[PDB]
Amino acid sequence: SSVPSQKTYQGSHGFRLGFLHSGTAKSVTCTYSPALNKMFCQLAKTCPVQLWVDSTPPPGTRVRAMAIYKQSQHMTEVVRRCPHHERCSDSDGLAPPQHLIRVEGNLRVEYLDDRNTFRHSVVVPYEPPEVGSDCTTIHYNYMCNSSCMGGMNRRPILTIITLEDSSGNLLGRNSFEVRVCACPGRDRRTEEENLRK
Ligand SMILES: [Zn+2]
Repeated sequence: SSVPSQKTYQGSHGFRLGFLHSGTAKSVTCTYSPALNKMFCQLAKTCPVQLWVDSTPPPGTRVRAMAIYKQSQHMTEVVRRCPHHERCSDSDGLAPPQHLIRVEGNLRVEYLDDRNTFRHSVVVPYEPPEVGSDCTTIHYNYMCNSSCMGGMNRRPILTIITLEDSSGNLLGRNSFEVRVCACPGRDRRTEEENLRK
C-alpha cells in the first residue's frame, strides 16, 4: 500500500500533541519518552494522548490515528494484528478484530478499512477542551505486542495523528513512535540509557 505521510504539519490551527509525565517504574503501563518521541505501553492498556491547538478548528473536524511501520523496508506493509490475537475474540463490540489501534471511552468512534489502500485507522470527532482544561485527551489502546508473530514481528511502528476536515482534507499532522511490550518502564529506561551512554 502507498505510504501515508508522517511529516509533522502543525497547520493553521497549531496542532500539537502532549503526553503525561511518567516515569520508568517497572509497574508502569504507559510511559512516554520525550527524548525518543516514543510511547512505551502494554497491550490493551490506556494510552492517553493530548490534542493541543492554538485556534479551535471548525465544526466537523475529526482526529484520525493510524499506525505505519517506521523502517523504510516495511513502510509499504499495512500494520495489522497478528492472526492469533485477531481470532482471540476480544472486541469491544465496535472495533474490528484485526485493528491494532482502538479508542476507548468515546461514543462516536469510527473504524476505517481503507477501500483502496487497505490501511486501518480509527477516527473520532474533534471536541474542544471543556471548561478548565486546555487540551483534549484521547485514550488509545494497542492490541498486539511489538513482538507478535504474524503481526508487527518486532518491527517498530509510528502512530500518525491527523487533524482532518469532515472530507479527509489535512489540517494538521503529528506522530510518535510506539513500542508495545510487557514492561514499558524497563524498556524505556534501557532505550534511554542506551541513547545517553
Ligand atoms: Zn498479537
